Amino acid sequence: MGSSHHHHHHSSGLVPRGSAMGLPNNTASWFTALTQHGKEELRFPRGQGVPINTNSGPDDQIGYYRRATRRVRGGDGKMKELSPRWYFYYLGTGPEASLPYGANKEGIVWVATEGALNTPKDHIGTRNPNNNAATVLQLPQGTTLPKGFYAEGSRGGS
Repeated sequence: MGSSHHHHHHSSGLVPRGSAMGLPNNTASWFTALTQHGKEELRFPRGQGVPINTNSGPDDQIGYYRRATRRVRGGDGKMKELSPRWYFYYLGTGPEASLPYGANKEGIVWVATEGALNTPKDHIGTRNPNNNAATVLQLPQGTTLPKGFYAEGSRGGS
């Protein structure tokens, strides 16, 4: 004490203890999710498949969407059940780029750009409450939605 103060090192608990993280360190969701209400699953039409994106893949605009199902306790003990939606998961090389690139699944919809070249560029998908909101995808002119699907959302008004 007095002069030269060291970090928070009481020197009582040797054990590291990461406050039981088990959650996204600093990544919430730097993007939106296509809410599917129809009777089908996500699967953007031909042409591109994946939104315009921002910088989650220079020459490797590939990836997939993970069907996210959130629940909300409406009223006093009610269940509204948040509108089902799939969150975008950019993919290329710089970032994870570990997956098999097209690992077909049940609640997962894979999609690759018109010929992924594979390039370095990782620095997204981390909407840490302090950095910035989510760029939220924006399908090009076409790339419409399947049977009865609702675009990412894009809340009109930040």
